Amino acid sequence: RINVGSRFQAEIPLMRDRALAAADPHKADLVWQPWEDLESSREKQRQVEDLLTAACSSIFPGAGTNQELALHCLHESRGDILETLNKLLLKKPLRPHNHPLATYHYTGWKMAERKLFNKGIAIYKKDFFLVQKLIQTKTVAQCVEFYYTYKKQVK
Amino acid sequence: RINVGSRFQAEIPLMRDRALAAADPHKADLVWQPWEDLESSREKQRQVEDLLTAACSSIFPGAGTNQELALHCLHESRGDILETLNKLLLKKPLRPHNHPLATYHYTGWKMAERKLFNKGIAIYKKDFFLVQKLIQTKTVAQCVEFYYTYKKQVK
Amino acid sequence: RRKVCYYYDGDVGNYYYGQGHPMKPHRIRMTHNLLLNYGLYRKMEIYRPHKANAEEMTKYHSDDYIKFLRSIRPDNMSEYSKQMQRFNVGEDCPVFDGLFEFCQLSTGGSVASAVKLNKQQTDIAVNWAGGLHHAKKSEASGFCYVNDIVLAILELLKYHQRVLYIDIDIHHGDGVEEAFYTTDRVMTVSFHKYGEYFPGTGDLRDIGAGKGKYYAVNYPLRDGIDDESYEAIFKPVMSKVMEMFQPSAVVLQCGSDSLSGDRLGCFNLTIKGHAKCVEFVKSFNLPMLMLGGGGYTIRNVARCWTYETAVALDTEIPNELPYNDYFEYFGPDFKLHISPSNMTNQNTNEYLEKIKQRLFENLRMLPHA
Amino acid sequence: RRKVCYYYDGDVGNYYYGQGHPMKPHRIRMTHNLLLNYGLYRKMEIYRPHKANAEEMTKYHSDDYIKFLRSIRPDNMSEYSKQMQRFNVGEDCPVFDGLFEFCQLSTGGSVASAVKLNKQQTDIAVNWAGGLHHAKKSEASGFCYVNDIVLAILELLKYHQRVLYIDIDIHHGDGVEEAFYTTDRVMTVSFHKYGEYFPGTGDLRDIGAGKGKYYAVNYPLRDGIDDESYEAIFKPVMSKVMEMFQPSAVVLQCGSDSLSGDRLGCFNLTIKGHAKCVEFVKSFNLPMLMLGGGGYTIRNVARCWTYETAVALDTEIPELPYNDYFEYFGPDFKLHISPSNMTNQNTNEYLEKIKQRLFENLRMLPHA
Amino acid sequence: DPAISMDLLRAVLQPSINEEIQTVFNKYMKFFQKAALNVRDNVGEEVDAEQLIQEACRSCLEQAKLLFS
Amino acid sequence: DPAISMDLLRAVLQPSINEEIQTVFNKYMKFFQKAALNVRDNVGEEVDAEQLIQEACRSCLEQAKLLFS
Ligand SMILES: O=P(O)(O)O[C@H]1[C@H](OP(=O)(O)O)[C@@H](OP(=O)(O)O)[C@H](OP(=O)(O)O)[C@@H](OP(=O)(O)O)[C@H]1OP(=O)(O)O
Ligand SMILES: O=P(O)(O)O[C@H]1[C@H](OP(=O)(O)O)[C@@H](OP(=O)(O)O)[C@H](OP(=O)(O)O)[C@@H](OP(=O)(O)O)[C@H]1OP(=O)(O)O
Ligand SMILES: [K+]
Ligand SMILES: [K+]
Ligand SMILES: [K+]
Ligand SMILES: [K+]
Ligand SMILES: [Zn+2]
Ligand SMILES: [Zn+2]
Repeated sequence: RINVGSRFQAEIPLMRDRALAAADPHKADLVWQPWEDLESSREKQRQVEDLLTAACSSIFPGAGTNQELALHCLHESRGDILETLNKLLLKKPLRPHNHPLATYHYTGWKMAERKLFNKGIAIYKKDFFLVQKLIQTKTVAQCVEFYYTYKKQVK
Repeated sequence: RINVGSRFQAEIPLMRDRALAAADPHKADLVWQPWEDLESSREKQRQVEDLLTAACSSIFPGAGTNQELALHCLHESRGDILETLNKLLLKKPLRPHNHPLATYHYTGWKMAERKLFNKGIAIYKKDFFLVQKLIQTKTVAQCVEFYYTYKKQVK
Repeated sequence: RRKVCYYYDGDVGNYYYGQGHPMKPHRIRMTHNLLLNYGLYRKMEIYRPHKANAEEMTKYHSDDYIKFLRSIRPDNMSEYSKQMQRFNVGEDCPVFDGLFEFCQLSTGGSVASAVKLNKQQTDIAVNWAGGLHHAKKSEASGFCYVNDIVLAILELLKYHQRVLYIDIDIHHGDGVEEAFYTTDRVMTVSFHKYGEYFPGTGDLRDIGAGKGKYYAVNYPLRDGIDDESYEAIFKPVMSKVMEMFQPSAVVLQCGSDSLSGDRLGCFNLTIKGHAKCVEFVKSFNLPMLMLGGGGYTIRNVARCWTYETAVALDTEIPNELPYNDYFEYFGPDFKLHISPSNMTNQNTNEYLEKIKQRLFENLRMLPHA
Repeated sequence: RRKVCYYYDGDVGNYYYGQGHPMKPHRIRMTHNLLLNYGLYRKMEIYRPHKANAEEMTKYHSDDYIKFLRSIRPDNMSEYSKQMQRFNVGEDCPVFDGLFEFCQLSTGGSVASAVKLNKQQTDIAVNWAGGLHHAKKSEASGFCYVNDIVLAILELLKYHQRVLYIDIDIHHGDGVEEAFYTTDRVMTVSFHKYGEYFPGTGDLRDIGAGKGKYYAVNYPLRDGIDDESYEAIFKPVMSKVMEMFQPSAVVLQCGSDSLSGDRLGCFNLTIKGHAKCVEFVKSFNLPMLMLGGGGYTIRNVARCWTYETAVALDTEIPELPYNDYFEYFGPDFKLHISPSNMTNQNTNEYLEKIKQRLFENLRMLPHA
Repeated sequence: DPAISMDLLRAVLQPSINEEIQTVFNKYMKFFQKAALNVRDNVGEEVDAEQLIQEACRSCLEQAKLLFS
Repeated sequence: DPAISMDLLRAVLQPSINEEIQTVFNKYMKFFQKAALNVRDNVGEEVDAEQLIQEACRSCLEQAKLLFS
């Protein structure tokens, strides 16, 4: 109930600590910034919406990518629209950006490995360890991702 | 029939006269030149025709001027079209061009002086001297010009 | 106006606990898409949280309990049978791949949001990933592993005069209560189900010790609470508290498991009722820190947090949903706001006046003039 | 290809002679619009002629005859009654304002075109304003005042080896004949009406004098000549002439009064017939100088000269565009026309007469 | 639809291109201004001058479509 | 019909403006070229890459008319 030994660990609080060389140059990495000097005047807000659904159209996928690939890139310019299309038209935006690493962070396939799913799950139905064992290239993290996306394909 | 005294006046002909410092720096004044390097390729010939009837439209008259005012001006540039419209848009092309003098040479009115015509010609009908006498500002040259132009106004 | 900060990482949605377990952290992923699809991205900062190291973990827990988390694997689950039961790891805290890495992000998230408030240049921050409070020093408990809420608070305590903690979650915040039970600058309020419910504590006498009397409050309740029933008990105390406690920093644990349609809960709440709370807290204009926590109906959870996120901006967002990937999961109505169940209130008006008639002048014992 | 030069001024169209007079130089104005409306402006040089001074006028006429033209006015017409009849000024040469200034331009025009041929860098030039040949030294005659054709030729004679003159005009070119009647380097051909017609000369015996025999030719004819009838007499002589005369410069007076529908003429010509002539002359590729002259049906005149102007460019031109003087072009509004119903009154023996006689007469001249 | 995705790209690039177009016509607007005045001077005051200028500008772009017909 | 004068003023000026328009689209053609292939990569080959480019370029001109309406 009230375990005296498991209460606390000498927090040592001061409650002023004026300018104690504040932390987080690394714990938090800014990836999006407002802009309301020119954009948010009820004149150019819609200009970004037309861009938004433009990505969710007949354009290249990276792993299956509707709009989220593009929003992180607009922050790269901080005030522009067309500069993104220069690098979006580029062969890959995934590869040449390795220091930011966000390109792989957004979302986290072969017919053969897909063949083993109906052969894998449809038999044991609750294993979740032979699932990655017999499909070696994919992890249980990736193997779970298809389950949520597959739910639309029935209807 | 054959008057010996009125035959000739010592022509003194040679029929070679190689390089006798040929005359006509003044007897003939060039006012129009072909151009067939870019124009006459059956691609831009029509471009000048559309210009031509453009003058014979809702644009300023000088004395009654359909197209002839514009053709003498194109020779001024010798290869251009738009440079003429700069000076054609100008307040008058008649006044600022006084050395070439062609502005007055093309074609060569008040209701009061027009009133005296039906009062002038319709009475005597064959005078041609009281015509200029009672219309003092105009000459017999100008008074004749309206006769040819008036022939359409009946029909 | 007020600047706002929001935190998120993408790898959380892939973690899985095990068969039939109700907690599934994929819920956080659906919320993130809603903030962007509604256009609210124009009005907030997004941040990526990095992995939390054992350093800040050792600041509350033992360094040997941690080394056990590194040596465990699901394939070698059998060798550690004696230790597993010893630390409550089991049916309520199953073992799986990436168990530690899951907590690294939730720990890193709130601890990161702690600092930009310590920077003292903004008022509001949010992290729906955290909200784990049932953990103890040497044992997991109640589906939680790390009491990251306290670990985030320790950065605040160094800078901030007084920190008020709140726990709307239908589960009782016993873990946080344990760490501030004899100190005056930290008040611990907690509204919770009482009577045959985990963790089985939270009576009226749970008041404090030493100087801690009238500094760790509770206000237990029973099932069937209505949105309007909530009104007569939340507002009057808080107005009495602000001149009394003189807070400088709020920490509002928005436990969304208290909403209707819950596998576990039996309350009668909607989105408007729980969201009606925050408009009153925002009225005071003080440094806030919103956190999530419990919640097992993934459908209604994102509907609540997305609304509360807009309310911190004092912005309106209309009722309805745009084109998105997770559209069909939002019930057959496909409307943001919802209705409650048919349950009535089981608490009498005298049952309301009980602690109200008793406790308001009890607080007047404290010094002020 | 061959470069071409054309001359024109605008003040000519305002001049007027008097009541009921057939010559009216407004005809030149209508021709000028047609060259531009047909697009031929792309292929030729236009030049403005300046006023001709008394200097070049004194080169043939007397300086006192000129001073009379300056002192005359229509209001003071009466004082000079004795002198007026003395110089043939009268019904055929009325007096009017700007009489001298009219001739200054026609004199300046051909005299100007004379030089660019003397420049010896082009072959062809045109001036439909000139073509006045009936004038004499001390008198006007036959509606003309100045024999500018000769005044233009004198610049050519200095530079050009031999100048062939031609006169298709239904009137006879007696004035030009008078000035080259005893010189061999100038041949003077002239086809004309003969028998009760102005100037009442131009018989077969009008041949020359001294060395001038077989160097000033005529070939008179009667009314009703057809376009095809013209063919059998123009071509055969010219082919015989070129090796014989050895010309270096042509002067083709395109007297257009010889066309049908004339107040004065009684020929049976069309535009194609008179224009058929020039294609044969252009075939020889020699320096030409085209001039106008007579013509009193203003409607068909411009139809002829505009065609001949295009033929010097060996270009085709098809009907009429939008213009100011459109309605004057008859009820047909077609460039080419038809003749009257007159037949030829000249017998085949009448054709062979000078042909059988004169071709070997020319063979008397030296060549081997 | 394939053609729709291009039209969503069209809305992005419209304002940038529309700015340069407005710069083009300003060079040639001087010819249009006096032309509208003189026509109204000769025909009569009743004609709205500014409307005529707008009519020609839309017509100029119609023929530019032939580049990509 | 006073507007006849304006249509002939246009014919003088249209071939000149068509030089500058071609200069403009050549800047943005780099966006269309590789993009159209990528559309033909995700969809079959039956669609012609050149046709869609000609379609949108004509479509862009229609919207610019609003400035001079
Ligand atoms: O069969 P339904 O009436 O549609 O309800 C199911 C069911 O929930 P209940 O068991 O509480 O009815 C599933 O639970 P299990 O069958 O897995 O025990 C649950 O799965 P989770 O409990 O793992 O969430 C699933 O939810 P989901 O569709 O999100 O997988 C949910 O379906 P609904 O969400 O449509 O109610
Ligand atoms: O009455 P129209 O059919 O229009 O013809 C007349 C007529 O010519 P005809 O007598 O040959 O028909 C005039 O001749 P007169 O009445 O003077 O004898 C003539 O005048 P000129 O002979 O003095 O030229 C005039 O011509 P213009 O209009 O140039 O004065 C001309 O009219 P059209 O030129 O309209 O045919
Ligand atoms: K609670
Ligand atoms: K306390
Ligand atoms: K003759
Ligand atoms: K001779
Ligand atoms: Zn909870
Ligand atoms: Zn004649």
